[PDB]
Amino acid sequence: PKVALYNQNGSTAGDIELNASVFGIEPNESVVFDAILMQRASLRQGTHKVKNRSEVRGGGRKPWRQKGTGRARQGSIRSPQWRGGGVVFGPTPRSYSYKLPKKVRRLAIKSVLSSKVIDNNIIVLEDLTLDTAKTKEMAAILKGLSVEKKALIVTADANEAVALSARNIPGVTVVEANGINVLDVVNHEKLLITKAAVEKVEEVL
Amino acid sequence: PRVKGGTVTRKRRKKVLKLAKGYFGSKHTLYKVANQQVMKSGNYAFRDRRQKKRDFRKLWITRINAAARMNGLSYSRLMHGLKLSGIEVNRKMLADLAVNDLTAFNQLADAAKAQLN
Amino acid sequence: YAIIKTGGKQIKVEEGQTVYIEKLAAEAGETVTFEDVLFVGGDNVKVGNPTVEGATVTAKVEKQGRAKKITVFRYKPKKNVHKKQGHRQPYTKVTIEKINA
Amino acid sequence: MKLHELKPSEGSRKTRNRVGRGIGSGNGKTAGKGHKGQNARSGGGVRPG
Amino acid sequence: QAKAVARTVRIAPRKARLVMDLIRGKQVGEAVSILNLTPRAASPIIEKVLKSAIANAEHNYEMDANNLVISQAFVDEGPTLKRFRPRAMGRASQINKRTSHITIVVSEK
RNA sequence: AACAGUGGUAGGAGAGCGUUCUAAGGGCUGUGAAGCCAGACCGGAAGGACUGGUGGAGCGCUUAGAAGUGAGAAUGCCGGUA
RNA sequence: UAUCCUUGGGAGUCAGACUGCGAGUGAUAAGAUCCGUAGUCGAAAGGGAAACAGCCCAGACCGCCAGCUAAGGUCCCAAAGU
RNA sequence: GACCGAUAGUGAACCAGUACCGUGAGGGAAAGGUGAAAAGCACCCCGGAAGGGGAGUGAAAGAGAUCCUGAAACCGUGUGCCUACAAGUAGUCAGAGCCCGUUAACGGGUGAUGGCGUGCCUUUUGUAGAAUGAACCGGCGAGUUACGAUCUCGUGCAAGGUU
Repeated sequence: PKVALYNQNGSTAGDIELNASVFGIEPNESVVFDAILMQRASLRQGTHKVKNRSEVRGGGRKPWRQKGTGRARQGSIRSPQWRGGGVVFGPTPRSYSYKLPKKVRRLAIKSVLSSKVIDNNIIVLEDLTLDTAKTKEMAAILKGLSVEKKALIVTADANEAVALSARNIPGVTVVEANGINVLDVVNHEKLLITKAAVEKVEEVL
Repeated sequence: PRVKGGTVTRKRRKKVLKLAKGYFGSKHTLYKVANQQVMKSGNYAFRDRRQKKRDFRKLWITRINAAARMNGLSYSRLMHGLKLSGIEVNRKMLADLAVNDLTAFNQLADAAKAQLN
Repeated sequence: YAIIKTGGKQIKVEEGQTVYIEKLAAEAGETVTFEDVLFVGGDNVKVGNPTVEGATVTAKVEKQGRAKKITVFRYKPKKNVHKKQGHRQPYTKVTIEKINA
Repeated sequence: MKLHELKPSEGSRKTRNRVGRGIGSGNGKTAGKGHKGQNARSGGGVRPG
Repeated sequence: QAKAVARTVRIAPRKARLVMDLIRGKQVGEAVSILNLTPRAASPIIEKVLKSAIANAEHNYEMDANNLVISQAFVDEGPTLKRFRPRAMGRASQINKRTSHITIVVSEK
């Protein structure tokens, strides 16, 4: 919880003390896994409906009499083995989400932040001010800060100008200090934070 | 999502049809009866894999019997004489090869006969 | 030519041939010997369970074999009983030198 | 831990039992319901008491 | 080495093959003779396309009329015309009107 | 290492194989992918590679998830052909 | 010798057959029916009895061109003693 | 869109509620794919044409009007081996001969001859059964979801847990 503080142009300052109860907790792998699975299922919307036998525009009459005919006994022309259709136990429109306890989700998010701390991909950027929404400026900022793969930036107050600029990258997205989740944190593999959001999330947790 | 019945049917049926070459007519081209042959072939294979021991033993035995009778000896008395001659760990296959090296078979037979009495 | 009981079944063996027999504990490049020898052939010294001293059969082993697949299939009809099991039997390729009598 | 090395808690995941698929798994032709019973047909349950 | 094909001429392939197999592997100059002097349904068709086959020497790679023989030739099925012949008891039975591909491949010897 | 065991219907339990999508990481592809066709290869099994020919653009692998997920039979249904 | 009890989860089974022995009914008839008891089939392939589910001997995790054997058999078909 | 990719998905991707059937109410189909561009075959020969063979276009003509790919049933043509004194769930295993030579390995094809050996499934006490079902090939085609309950397992907290 003693990560060094960095400036805009890659300059470094005195290190920042971090909350032990939030960032030094030994992570729980199973809890992090279940939290991943939780909103991973929650993102999908699951709209798929396939026409059951009773609603396939036809059927109705008996095609031929039961006995005295060389054909097999058979019901409506729309039937499961019948070619025209009528499927059985198809996908139905339904919800793929549930809920987890507050303690569990807070433990999970603490676990993943602390895991990021212990593998040292947290870089703290205090007072992230940019006077224009141009993209190549923060591109040069990130090249100076030496990040190559994906990343995530959290800044709470400067979001109105940063969000237009940084949304250009497909793999890089801003988030507010409120909206911290597990997929965005794990996937983006390099968490960019400001000290104001550090204290904000610190008091939230 | 929906899973279609893709290449798996072609692969599995082509495997057994490939394995079933040489069969008579429809049994080597139509799956419904080609498969019906191969479990029959598997059972016959296992049964005669265990039956090969006994009919080969019978072949060795009748060859040994001929070898004993043309030295004027019954096969049963031959093996009896061998057993009280000693622990004749020599067995039916290599006694059969002794028939194809018959002079050695003679050299065993007279030893068994002379030991017998 | 002599008779070597080897792996539970005696094989007739001559000087200079090669024989496929069951897989020993020796490695695939070092010569091995079979002690329990009988029916030395030629001048055919032969005793019941013979203690023919100095007649062990030196033999160089060059393979750690694994024989061809026999697909063993079982089924009992009208009963939906199936049992399929692949099988390879291990072996060793042995060449034979210095038959001793 | 990243996503491409996802490990669940062992013993907290169980495979589903797909009845009536082949014979090697068991529950084959009859799909694990015996023979000719009233319970053996669709909707064949009796009232619980 | 010349080849001509029929490509779906309306005739049963079996009825083709019966007069068709008898010219297999003999000299063309008398094969055409035996074939236009046997009365069959297929004989004028195979006569026609066989004369086209030997006729692939004019504006073609050059062979000559003599010393020329059928190498190999066969009759191959084409798509069948489905037809429904009416039948007693209102049964409406079904008949197949077959079509055939006839191949002639002729080489010099 | 030693010992013992290893027929099997209904059934019950445990291990797995394979298919289509979906994320994560990795890469394969006109210097020819998928699919097809043929081989005397590999595993205990479901199966999986390798090399040719066709084919002329898409697809494996790793781990996890979710299934319209596995056909030989139902006088099954449709198409084609005896 | 090691299998017994309690609780909980999940079943299928309620058409059995034959051969012994002990009974019924029957005509001390039935490959009859219905009981008790034992085995086998059921759900057990291999050897014998010509072929054969219940008779006799004996239990198949696989492989071996190993030996010994149970019922039964050893003139030949057809292995072993004219 | 962890929905379908043309037997799916609307009956209807295509002149479909059409063709067709019914007096009428009504029922109700099948049928997508050349190429990037038609650059879609000038010209020659056979022929009445169709259809072919050439020449030409293209990256491809095996790409030429169901025209991407073209499995199987089915049907043909050459052949390596075998077959006219032999009855055979058509195999398997021994096995001589002959032919060939491979994802090189105690190889491949064919097999004169010998031993053993009455298909698959369902239902039955019992089936080779003269009980039932299947002409064949290909495709489709049967234990899912919702809401609760219970039990096990695994997680977070624990006399509290929880929206």
